[PDB]
Amino acid sequence: SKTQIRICFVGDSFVNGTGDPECLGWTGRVCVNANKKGYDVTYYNLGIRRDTSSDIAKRWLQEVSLRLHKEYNSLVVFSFGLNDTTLENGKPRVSIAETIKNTREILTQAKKLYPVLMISPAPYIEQQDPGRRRRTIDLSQQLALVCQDLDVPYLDVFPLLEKPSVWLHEAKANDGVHPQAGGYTEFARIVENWDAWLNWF
Amino acid sequence: SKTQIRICFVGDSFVNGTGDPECLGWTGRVCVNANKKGYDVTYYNLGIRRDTSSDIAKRWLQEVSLRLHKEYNSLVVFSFGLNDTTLENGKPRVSIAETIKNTREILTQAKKLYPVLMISPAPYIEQQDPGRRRRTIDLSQQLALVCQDLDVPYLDVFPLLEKPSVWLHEAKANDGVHPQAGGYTEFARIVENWDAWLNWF
Repeated sequence: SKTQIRICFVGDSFVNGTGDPECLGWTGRVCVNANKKGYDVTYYNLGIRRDTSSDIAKRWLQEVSLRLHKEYNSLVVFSFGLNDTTLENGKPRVSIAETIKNTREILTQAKKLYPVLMISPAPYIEQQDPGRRRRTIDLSQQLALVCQDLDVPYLDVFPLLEKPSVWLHEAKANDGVHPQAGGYTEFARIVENWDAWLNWF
Repeated sequence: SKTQIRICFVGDSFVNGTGDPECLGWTGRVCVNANKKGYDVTYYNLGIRRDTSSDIAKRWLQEVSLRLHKEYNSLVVFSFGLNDTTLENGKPRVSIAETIKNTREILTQAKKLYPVLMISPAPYIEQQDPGRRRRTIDLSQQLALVCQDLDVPYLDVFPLLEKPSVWLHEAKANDGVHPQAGGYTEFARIVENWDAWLNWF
């Protein structure tokens, strides 16, 4: 009889798995993997398309609180930042200073209640914004630092999903942004080889 | 280039797909099907283990409102009632009169904002409560009546998931309650042949 684990994945469209025709994304595939290691996983996907760190800051505690409880093994995984970096009227939807402040507030709170992990944003080539890559690398480095200071494991998937990874090829043959089964499978395989993920399961 | 549809599935552990080792449940499988009909489906699973109609009444609008919007094609699907019927200290967690009042309040509100469908509870054999089947049939008939009066399509899956359906066999070889891939596949196939589902897609 298997050990029950409940996991909430909180984030944006990459956490939701938008673009995957198999409707799993990376979050679904890593839960399937955990099930093959003899766990009985309750999978709660709390990704919402277009969410920034400010949107997640506002909703995450009320949604996660209804799903996870101290009487069962629980884990919360956060992944966001791509939408913070988006320029609207030439200005980022959330400034890097605000993103960092949100991330600290979210993680400080989560750390007190639940086991927590965080994953970096993934590659996205936006033709009208070539500066997006650099701003995303800058953000991810800052997120890594916040996580370091709070002893929350942080997985940088960004470099492993650039070429020759199939991620961007799939995204561009779909809607420009979201990859399909191949890309989400590569993302999952990275997560599965992460020491913090392994050393928790 | 495919038509985008966003769907929220709101309910309990059967909506979450608890027990499915493929991490899709029935909700995932019907979204996969809709994708093969040429839609691009954004799948939001808002099932929570143990939820009653009273729990859903309290949370659904705030969660769904963040996910669905009048500017995209949207659908909300509700399925609940199994946990209402559960006896605790010899009394149902929610009385049938309260369940009906909750269902009316939920659907009256949803009907104003979104396309809405509702699905009945599924079979569950509980050894210390043989009266559960009859109370669940009584409830489902009342839910059907509420839906009739509000012009919300209601799918009774209950009889088609009793024997010789594999649903209960799988549940009993798992944790007593939740079936596995075979059972959730049978549930999905019922939903896929439902006129309201077909005539909406």
